[PDB]
Amino acid sequence: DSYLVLIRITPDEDGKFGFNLKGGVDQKMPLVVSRINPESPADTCIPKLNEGDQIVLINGRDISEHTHDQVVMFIKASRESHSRELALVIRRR
Amino acid sequence: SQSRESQC
Ligand SMILES: [Br-]
Repeated sequence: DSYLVLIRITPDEDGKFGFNLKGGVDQKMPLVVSRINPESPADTCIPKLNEGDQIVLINGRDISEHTHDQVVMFIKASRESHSRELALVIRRR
Repeated sequence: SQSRESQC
């Protein structure tokens, strides 16, 4: 079927992970990766993030009922962290 | 807008 992948990303020198997001509970569209910036941290980790990946958890947090702006803040918040690491549980088709 | 796209 579809399946879950856990992806761990450390941001680059500018604090960017290298992907774009669309969706959120206010957008009436699920949260989904709309871009992978080539050679970015999100493109070079193993396993890597893919365009079209559906975001399920952000650092363990179920984000199904959070807004677009909220989840962008949750992602930025992972840089101000223990390991600076962002952990994305995603769903892939 | 309900079609926002944000860079992370
Ligand atoms: Br991979």
